[PDB]
Amino acid sequence: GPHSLRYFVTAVSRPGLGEPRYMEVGYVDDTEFVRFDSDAENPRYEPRARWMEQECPEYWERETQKAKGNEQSFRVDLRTLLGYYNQSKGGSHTIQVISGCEVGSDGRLLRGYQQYAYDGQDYIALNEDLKTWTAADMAALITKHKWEQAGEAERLRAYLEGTCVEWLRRYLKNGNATL
Amino acid sequence: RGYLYQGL
Amino acid sequence: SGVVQSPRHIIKEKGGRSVLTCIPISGHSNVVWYQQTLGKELKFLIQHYEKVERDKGFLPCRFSVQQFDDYHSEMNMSALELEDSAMYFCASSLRWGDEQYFGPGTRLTVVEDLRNVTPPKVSLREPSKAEIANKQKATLQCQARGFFPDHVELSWWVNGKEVHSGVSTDPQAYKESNYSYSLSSRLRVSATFWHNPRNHFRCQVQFHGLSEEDKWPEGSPKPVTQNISAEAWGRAD
Repeated sequence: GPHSLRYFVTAVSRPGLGEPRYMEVGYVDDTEFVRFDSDAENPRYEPRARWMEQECPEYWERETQKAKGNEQSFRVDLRTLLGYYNQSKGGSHTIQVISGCEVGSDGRLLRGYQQYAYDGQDYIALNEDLKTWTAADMAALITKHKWEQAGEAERLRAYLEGTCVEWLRRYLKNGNATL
Repeated sequence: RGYLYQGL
Repeated sequence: SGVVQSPRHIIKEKGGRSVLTCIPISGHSNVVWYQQTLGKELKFLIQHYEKVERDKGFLPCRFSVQQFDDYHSEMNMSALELEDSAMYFCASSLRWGDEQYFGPGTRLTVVEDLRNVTPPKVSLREPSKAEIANKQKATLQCQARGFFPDHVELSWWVNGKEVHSGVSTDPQAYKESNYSYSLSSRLRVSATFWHNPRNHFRCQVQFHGLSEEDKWPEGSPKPVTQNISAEAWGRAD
């Protein structure tokens, strides 16, 4: 798998000090190219490589709208996990997600993955077949049942096969052509 | 592009 | 309750256009289209939350969908290709992440030529005497063949009442030629039942053919949607 595109999503919670620090970083192959940070003065999806600076100016608004959308949902997930596990209603916690699609030289998908982690301990993950989940504890079975009912598997696998590989083609062309 | 997560 | 999908069966000439409509559950704001090809896994097309697109997946640039102000959504299909012939499901969760309710599904078949559409011919075969005698359990053979495309639902009708017990309908239609398919189903019946001459066994094959709107040139009867059946009476000795 020569080329891979991953996204690291982090929602560190700190209570009493305001709202959770939420941030997304993406690494084309193994080099960061875009980054989002909640603890910036006017948060915005920003490029972190020169070839990404040459991207569309409406692309950034599309991704920023989505980034702020995930910040809202992950704010509820941090609250929901405390209900699932009966944890302290106050105390720091961290949800992290590693989404990516690693493709081979031929452009076909070699492996697609998405892995949820809570305080460093694995929570849930999408299987190699891109149709089933493997829950890690009692509460992730509750989440697995929700995504099974909602049909989240069909959506995620469609992103990993189609959307993620297609945009890896676009990112790879931008980077190598000028770098 | 990046995924649009819906809550868990 | 229940979600509504229409039309449930349409045949479109390659390079044509058609629309697929879907009525979500009353109050449901989230709607999503899934495409299922023949045998392969469910493909995610696109989803709409509250009249606005939320996430796009495999929906090609040719297909265009949009949610209306009464929350129902239509799928506009343009410049249809032969690879597009598949099943399109419409699921409507109340909100995003909530449990979704799927639909009956629309059967779209893109054909290379509309002239090649032809209704089946159903023929019913009585059981062999060697089988009823040596086995005491008879089987009725129903052969629907010579149709195109594969838009058939075969059902058995003993004594005028549809049955699902003892039927062994083929899983998929076996395409004999490029423009001619065939199906078969066998019905297990006890030899005493088949030997009662007062019993009526009829195999019925339903064909979803050309829509009325689709024009048809003369020289042959239009292959409109229709169910034709070969019947056979019970016989003794």
